[PDB]
Amino acid sequence: EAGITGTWYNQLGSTFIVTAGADGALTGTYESAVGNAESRYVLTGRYDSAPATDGSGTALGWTVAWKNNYRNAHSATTWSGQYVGGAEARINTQWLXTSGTTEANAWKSTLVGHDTFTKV
Amino acid sequence: GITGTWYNQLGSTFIVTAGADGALTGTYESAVGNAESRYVLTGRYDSAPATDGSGTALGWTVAWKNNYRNAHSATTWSGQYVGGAEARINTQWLXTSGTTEANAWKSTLVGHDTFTKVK
Amino acid sequence: AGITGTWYNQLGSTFIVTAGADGALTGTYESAVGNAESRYVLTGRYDSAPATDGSGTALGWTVAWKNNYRNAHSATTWSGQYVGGAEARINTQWLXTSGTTEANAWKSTLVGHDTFTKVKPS
Amino acid sequence: EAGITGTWYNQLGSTFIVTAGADGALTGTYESAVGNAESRYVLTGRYDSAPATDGSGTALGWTVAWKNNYRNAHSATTWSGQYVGGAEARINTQWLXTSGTTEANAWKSTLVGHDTFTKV
Ligand SMILES: O=C(O)CCCC[C@@H]1SC[C@@H]2NC(=O)N[C@@H]21
Ligand SMILES: O=C(O)CCCC[C@@H]1SC[C@@H]2NC(=O)N[C@@H]21
Ligand SMILES: O=C(O)CCCC[C@@H]1SC[C@@H]2NC(=O)N[C@@H]21
Ligand SMILES: O=C(O)CCCC[C@@H]1SC[C@@H]2NC(=O)N[C@@H]21
Repeated sequence: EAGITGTWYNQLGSTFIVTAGADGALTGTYESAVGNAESRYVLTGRYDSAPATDGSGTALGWTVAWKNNYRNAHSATTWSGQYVGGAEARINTQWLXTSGTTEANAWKSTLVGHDTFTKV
Repeated sequence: GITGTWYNQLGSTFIVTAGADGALTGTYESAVGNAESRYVLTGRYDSAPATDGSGTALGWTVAWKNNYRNAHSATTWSGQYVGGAEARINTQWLXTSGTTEANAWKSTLVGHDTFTKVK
Repeated sequence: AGITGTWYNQLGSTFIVTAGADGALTGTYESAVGNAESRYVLTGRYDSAPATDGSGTALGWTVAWKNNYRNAHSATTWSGQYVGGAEARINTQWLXTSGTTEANAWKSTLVGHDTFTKVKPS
Repeated sequence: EAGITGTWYNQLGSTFIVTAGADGALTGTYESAVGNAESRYVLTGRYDSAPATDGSGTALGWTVAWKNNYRNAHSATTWSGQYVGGAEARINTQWLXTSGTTEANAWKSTLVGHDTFTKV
């Protein structure tokens, strides 16, 4: 997809390099400006390869597990959201970060936030 | 010990392979909502989890489009796998529907699914 | 019957609530976990005229995690529904926000789900 | 503390009128510019009345049940957040809306988002 494929950046300065395949796949890398993270991490996702043409955005999602060759955070984040094309295009997301925990700590495994991505 | 067939409390069926270098790939069949048959899923998991008996962090996405139906929709599950005795994948989820900018504020459902090895 | 009661969640926390007749929820919350001890004030609101087709009764409430013993600089809100019947239940999802710097604001917020029954644990 | 009490507005045009009591109570009204809402609704909540002084925000939250004299949506929204001071005062929140549903529809009961409130 000739909208989503690209390098994006969020309000935190993280970098989201992604390819939208014509089968609906998202593949690429993510580098977080914050948290227990360094360099690039593999990502994978899906998006709607045949969106409605009524002004609606294009639904998508992706996952990072925060292990690469330099560092393991024992944690993973999913972003669920939509691509808004056109003028200044955006990916608006909400995200769930889950840490590996004990059964006793499982109640505090999950952070929630919103990230917004632009090409600038 | 993730690879296999898992079921959530709604009767949905999550068929998944955990590749050696952290990939999750497979299919999801939802028992509810605007869905029929299988959907592709991909995701990631921590292939080197802490061995202090913490669960294994993971997540996956399904875009709700296959050859039968397109809900203009995508869900991510974020969670952890706990093995052993009565093994479980405990998740929370975010479904975003495609909406106009005017209805963006209501784009997103939230919930929780517990997946288990027994139906 | 109803919401007014002493409720307990899967964690063993204790939710003592009164449902006032024009929508108010008042009571105390004691958490078994986290940076907290003893009871905390809560307030909240509920649908005082639910549907009558089986639909649950929508509600929510807030606890700010400051009492006389401790201050966590935190607040949780539970959003959910009361289901009546065989064993009354309050299913919830909750959002805990800590006071953070502007720089740490991205990580201010935990999310979970708490299910409450009237059954005491031991 | 001082700064919460007042009239606030979020990015959707909604109006949040709130009084912070010195004991940690929040009371007031909430007019939503969207959804199945009309006119004012009662809110209550709580805030950390003795917040840290390292410019950290003040934790807070409130509830609105969407029933007033005009209308009943069979639903309730909680906002959880923090107040942040200075020349650009704001209340940054994430919110959960729960609709009353049948037991079969429990899984789809809850909507999530984020509101940013600004001091006029
Ligand atoms: O610290 C960890 O557990 C791993 C790094 C997490 C960074 C988070 S994920 C959501 C948010 N968006 C970002 O780009 N960074 C943070
Ligand atoms: O209706 C749609 O938009 C597509 C199907 C959504 C079904 C939801 S996603 C979360 C939840 N868990 C399931 O197993 N199914 C539902
Ligand atoms: O640690 C804090 O900041 C205050 C205590 C938080 C306890 C959380 S709120 C959600 C979950 N459910 C409970 O009953 N307790 C924990
Ligand atoms: O439609 C309903 O069920 C009642 C109105 C809900 C309004 C929502 S709640 C969060 C969001 N922020 C607002 O100010 N309004 C919407």
